Amino acid sequence: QLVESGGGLVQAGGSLRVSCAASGRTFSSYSMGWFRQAPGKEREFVAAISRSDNSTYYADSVKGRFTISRDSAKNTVYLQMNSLKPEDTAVYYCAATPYGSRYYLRELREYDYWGQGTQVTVS
Repeated sequence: QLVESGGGLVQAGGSLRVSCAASGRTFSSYSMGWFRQAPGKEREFVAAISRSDNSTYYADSVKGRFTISRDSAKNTVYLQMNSLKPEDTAVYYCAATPYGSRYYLRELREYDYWGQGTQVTVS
């Protein structure tokens, strides 16, 4: 079970942090990813954190601006967004995959559990 929080309206060039909380007993058996859907576009990969070694991976559009962190105590993952662009406006979904490999983390087809999504609107 996955629940996102922290969406909303933010100015262009600003920062925003969204979070995703899991079940608790399943925290250490699944890598966590973020996917987004912009108005009218296909949902796409954003970022992921590997359960194997806590290394993180980013889509070309966000690399350097967006970062993912983990708080194991709260069974929560965070997507920090810096220098937001109008093109970043989208519904952000968190998802869980049992794979640890970077090559699996960037693939929508390989995730088994999905959140409900949180809207991020960049003015």
